[PDB]
Amino acid sequence: TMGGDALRVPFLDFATATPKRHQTVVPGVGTLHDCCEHSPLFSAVARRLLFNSLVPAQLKGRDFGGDHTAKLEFLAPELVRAVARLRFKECAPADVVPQRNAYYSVLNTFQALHRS
Amino acid sequence: TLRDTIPDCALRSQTLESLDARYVSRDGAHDAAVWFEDMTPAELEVVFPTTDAKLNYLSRTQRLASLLTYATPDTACVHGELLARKRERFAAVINRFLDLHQILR
Amino acid sequence: RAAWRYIRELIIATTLFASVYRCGELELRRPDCSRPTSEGRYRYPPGV
Amino acid sequence: HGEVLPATFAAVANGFAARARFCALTAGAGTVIDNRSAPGVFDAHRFM
Ligand SMILES: [Zn+2]
Repeated sequence: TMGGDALRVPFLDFATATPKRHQTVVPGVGTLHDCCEHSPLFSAVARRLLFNSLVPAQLKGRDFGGDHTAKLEFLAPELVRAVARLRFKECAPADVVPQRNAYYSVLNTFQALHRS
Repeated sequence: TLRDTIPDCALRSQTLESLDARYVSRDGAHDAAVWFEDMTPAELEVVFPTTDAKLNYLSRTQRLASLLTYATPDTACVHGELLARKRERFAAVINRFLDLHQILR
Repeated sequence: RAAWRYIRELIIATTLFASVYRCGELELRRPDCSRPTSEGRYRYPPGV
Repeated sequence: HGEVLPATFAAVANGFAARARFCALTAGAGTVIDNRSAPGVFDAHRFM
């Protein structure tokens, strides 16, 4: 009823060195540079992994992996254990106050389509 | 806690491989940070102050460079021929796109 | 014409903000409304 | 005489009265976040 796990993720307030005059907010991920929006190789992967949560399990296919759409969202266990011990920086306080608001608000328009 | 690499290095009179072997390739290297520094120069932001403006320039110079390299004697590259054919077709297409709308009047 | 342009910009920006960031409601109001009740009360509701 | 002028006069003056009243009733409020001074607002304007 709640869909997938891709529309419930926590903040993950990594970092940014770009001025707020440039940074954009991709839903599901934090706030990245503006150049990540004119590059379809990223704005087509970070957006497909979101709508792959609204799609029910009866529409992934017939042999797609038991728990997820393996052809889109699959990470080997070694890679998951390797990126687990990867730790970004921590956002400055004066910068994490509005960053979390922007993140959880640009995602609300998805947890709002899943209800209408 | 979990300090970055910029508070770690603190010295920039060396080569890259020495710093690699000394800070990121040692077994004892804690390696507990990921932070990409801002590399754009203020002398370039003050003139192209927009990611669209920094991308149009980055594409115009790319087109220029791709024109200059293809314009000892090998000269047998398919990319030079492809650029030539593309330029000729573009010229011939704009040719029959102004005249066609001249006629329609 | 320069005022019509600013009004159109405000309206379309508010519409796109309601569409993108669904959290806000942004009732685009005008202060010329809200006539006073029985005495000295005007009760300006939230909005922009 | 006709009842038009003292009616349209009131109808017109009420708009400007209410506008000047809303301009001055909000200056006295709770936390005001007046942003007409822009020390660090360019970033948040261009981002949005
Ligand atoms: Zn070649």
